[PDB]
Amino acid sequence: QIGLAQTQ
Repeated sequence: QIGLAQTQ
C-alpha cells in the first residue's frame, strides 16, 4: 500500500 500526493 503506497499513497503519494504532490502539489506545487
